Amino acid sequence: ITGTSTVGVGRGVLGDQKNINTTYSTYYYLQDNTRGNGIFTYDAKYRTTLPGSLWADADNQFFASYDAPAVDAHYYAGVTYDYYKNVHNRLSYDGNNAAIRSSVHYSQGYNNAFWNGSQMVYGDGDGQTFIPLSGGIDVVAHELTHAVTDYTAGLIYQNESGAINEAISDIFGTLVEFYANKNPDWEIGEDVYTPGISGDSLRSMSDPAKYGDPDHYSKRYTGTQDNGGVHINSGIINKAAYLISQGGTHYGVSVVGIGRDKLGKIFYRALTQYLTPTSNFSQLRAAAVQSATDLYGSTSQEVASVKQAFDAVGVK
Ligand SMILES: [Ca+2]
Ligand SMILES: [Ca+2]
Ligand SMILES: [Ca+2]
Ligand SMILES: [Ca+2]
Ligand SMILES: [Zn+2]
Repeated sequence: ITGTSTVGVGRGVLGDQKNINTTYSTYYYLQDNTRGNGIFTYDAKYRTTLPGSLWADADNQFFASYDAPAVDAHYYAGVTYDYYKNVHNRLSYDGNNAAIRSSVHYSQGYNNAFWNGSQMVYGDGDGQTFIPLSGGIDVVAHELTHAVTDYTAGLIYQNESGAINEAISDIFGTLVEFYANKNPDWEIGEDVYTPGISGDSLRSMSDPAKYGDPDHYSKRYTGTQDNGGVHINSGIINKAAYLISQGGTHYGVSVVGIGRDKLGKIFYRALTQYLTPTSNFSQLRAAAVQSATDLYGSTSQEVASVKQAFDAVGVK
């Protein structure tokens, strides 16, 4: 909407206070004009018709319980935009500052979040498996990264290409979580998953097997559930990414870590310059090796560590 840029204040899902960029025109809207062609947050009002209505508020204060998922979807979309722009010189998900749209309060008891081809969508959870999912910065960045993937490599959402797609979203979700630097970890969704259980998460990148996901290609899922295991086999690539960054010895294979920033550079370049819609795990390894070669040189530690990490997870 046309209006003037304003700054509201509110509380997110976890009770933390934050400022949010809004727009004033009769109401204060969750419309951040400071980033690209805007970040827009919508109320789906417990229904499944999207996007719903652009979030309107009478006083620019967002402290009601109903406001909390909107505050966090809006704010964390901004952090994710800043990560891609400042770290990778990428302007929004399409590279051309496309408007970023999110809807919260999607459906009833909805234990998921997704990119629908055009926008992000967040359930509130059922209060048992999840609380409102936009409370996780890694979740928000995971969702926006699906849009980045779709505009770039275009990885088809099934089997190995789909597990790469998933891992890319978990990798960049985690790197955004580290960028914001509030309780960062290599776990996925811990801030919104299972409020009655402390210390767990939806997935682990450092130890995928803790939540039943494979950490080696010889343990990959080969069935048809979950689009051929896209949220399961992502553990193999997540583990490789974790090893590239942090190092370790895994199934007897030692990996020298090179740190998160170089991980992000290597995987961003692989995603945007080398991967294709049908890339498989072996082709991701080749893309990562080539990306590290471009960035750091064929004889570099970075290239050697990429190879060690993929060896450690059984991907040749
Ligand atoms: Ca208000
Ligand atoms: Ca965390
Ligand atoms: Ca996390
Ligand atoms: Ca929990
Ligand atoms: Zn996903």
